[PDB]
Amino acid sequence: MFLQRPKPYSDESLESFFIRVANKNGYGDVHRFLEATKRFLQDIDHNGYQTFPTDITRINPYSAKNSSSARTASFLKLAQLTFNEPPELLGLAINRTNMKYSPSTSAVVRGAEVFPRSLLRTHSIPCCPLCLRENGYASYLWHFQGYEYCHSHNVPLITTCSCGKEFDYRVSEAACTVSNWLAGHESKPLPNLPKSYRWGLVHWWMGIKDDHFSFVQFFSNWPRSFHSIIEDEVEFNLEHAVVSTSELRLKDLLGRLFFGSIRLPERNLQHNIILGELLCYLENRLWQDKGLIANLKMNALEATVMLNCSLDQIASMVEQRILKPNDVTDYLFHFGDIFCLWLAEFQSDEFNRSFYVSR
Amino acid sequence: MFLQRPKPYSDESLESFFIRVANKNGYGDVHRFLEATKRFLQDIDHNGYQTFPTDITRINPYSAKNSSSARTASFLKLAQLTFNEPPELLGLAINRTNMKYSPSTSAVVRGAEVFPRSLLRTHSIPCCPLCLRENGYASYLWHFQGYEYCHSHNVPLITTCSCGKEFDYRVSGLKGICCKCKEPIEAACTVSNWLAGHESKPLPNLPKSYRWGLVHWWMGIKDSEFDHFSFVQFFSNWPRSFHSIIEDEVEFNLEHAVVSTSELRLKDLLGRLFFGSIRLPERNLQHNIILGELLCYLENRLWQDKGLIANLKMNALEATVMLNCSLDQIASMVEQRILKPNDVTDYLFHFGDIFCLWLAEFQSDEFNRSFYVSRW
Repeated sequence: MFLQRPKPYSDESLESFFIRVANKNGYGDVHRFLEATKRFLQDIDHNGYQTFPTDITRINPYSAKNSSSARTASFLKLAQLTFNEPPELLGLAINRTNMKYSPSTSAVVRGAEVFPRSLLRTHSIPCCPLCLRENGYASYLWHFQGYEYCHSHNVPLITTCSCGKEFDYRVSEAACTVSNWLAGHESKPLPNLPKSYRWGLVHWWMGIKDDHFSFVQFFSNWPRSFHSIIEDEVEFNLEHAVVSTSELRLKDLLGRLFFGSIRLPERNLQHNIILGELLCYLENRLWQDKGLIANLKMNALEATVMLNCSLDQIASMVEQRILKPNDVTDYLFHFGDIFCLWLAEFQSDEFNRSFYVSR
Repeated sequence: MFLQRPKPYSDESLESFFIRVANKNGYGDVHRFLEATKRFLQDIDHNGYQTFPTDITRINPYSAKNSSSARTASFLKLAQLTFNEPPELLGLAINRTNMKYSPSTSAVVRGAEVFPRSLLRTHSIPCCPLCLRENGYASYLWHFQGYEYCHSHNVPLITTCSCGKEFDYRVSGLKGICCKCKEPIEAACTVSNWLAGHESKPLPNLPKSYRWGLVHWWMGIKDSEFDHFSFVQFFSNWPRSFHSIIEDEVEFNLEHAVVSTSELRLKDLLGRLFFGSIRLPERNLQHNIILGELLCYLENRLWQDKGLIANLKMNALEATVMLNCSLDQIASMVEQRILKPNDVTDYLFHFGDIFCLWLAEFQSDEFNRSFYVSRW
């Protein structure tokens, strides 16, 4: 009862929140208060105390297969009746979600922001002193945020940083722009897209390349780079057609570019201008030849990623004679007819047409 | 066919554009242009030559029962061939959507704005004739209910004549004068002047695609037309009188509950407050704060009165309605034990169990709960 004066500010990965309430009043590590919490959960009016963790790690609410729904309920009354002025506690929890990306990477929600994959480091991370402490470490690329040359791996003697071995993970120029971009600033050479799309497209550059100087060369010519990468890869795989010479089926014509940039992770056309510009170069040139873009072979399974269906509306659309039959697994229909009924009967307010060119 | 384009306007309706391009190309009436356009689509052999309408009120893509794909594809061919400079016509078109409104109302989309279906006028549309007399082009706000007064001249929309023959601009042309007789034709003013995007009065401001859902929410609760006087009065005492009506209605069906104080469904404890404010048009509760404060009441009032709110019984398909999932994904929650139970229709789950479930498994970047941490 009555944890005196919850102080803190934003930008924290919730692990030092228990450390900052540990350094008050005189207490060793966090095993006592962490037992006295789960003892208080074992106390009055509670049902899910058995799975609240024991160690330095695992306070994370995705570390168990099925105590995810028990950890947030544990975290519900862990702020209200144990703090004077109950602080911003909920929302700091790095949860899991139902979302994915196109390269089949697991999405993960912190409070509004999505990391590329729930794999990144989880162990043996660098750390810098004189804050309390950070939000952004235990990740791939978040190093300095203004003050540089701070890696701090502890080859010399014990207790360099003055905290008390709580978080303290230590064992015995283009990088400054991207570090300020992932921490959140103005970043004048970059088009100011939010952190769900910031980390959402770092893996999109990591997925197609299989590198901070190779990072910023794609962003120094940002109104030219995506238009140049789409025009030199469309001439690839044209002499390798499958039927006779043309009318190429699925997976062979832009099967990597189109199936790698859709819903990463949210379907907004205001910020994710990749989806609007790939729609531009593919459909500023609608009918070039007989069977070049529109007159191709498409399937209804890869059509519901744009149409937003669950294979239940197709039994009421093709029998109502909107999409003319020219069947679930065959490359039957065409790209030009499926996209146009999407524009005619499957629009939205933010996932719509009136956000790309012309501005 | 070579056509000269008129001056573009962002607030011009779709039907009036075919009328004002029939005026500058020498037509007596506008239906003669629709017959010549169908002949032009027949010559170029584009797929819309079977179902191109020669009638003015069915030129919209939602009027076609099965040829909306043939309608907008012909809109793409006319935008790039018969004009010297391509105009913006897809923003002028009115296209359907799969996103529904509460409880079962469909919706339609024009440009970057989603309109309701129950407010769509299936009858004759009124007119402000002095806008047709000075400017000559009509507005797109006349196609849907709620927009009663003009936001530019503060004058009411005149529906019919003094004799009985109503005028509509879709037939005779937009000079504004009838066919048969052919004669010259604060709260309501409040709800007029923050529809076209005007950000000046303390009535609440939304991206006005979401605002029509706020108009549609007012008609579903009151079960009448979109009232204007109490609409200003309800938002003048915002958000103080909102939570009182929430409190007086959860007191209502609990004082007059039929079964008991427990073993109840969430009907007759949240009957119309929960099922009538879900999808307007999306649950992004920073925008539609009618769900951001409803799900604020669902957070701060969980575990009082010996779990009176945490013993509301639910079935399986309410998770498909609320939490945006399917019935097959619920069976994955049972086999790998993330959801713990205690068939689709049978009532088996619990409320404090399901509220802490979607903060851990069913929270997207758009559908967050952190968006109102500074409101309560």
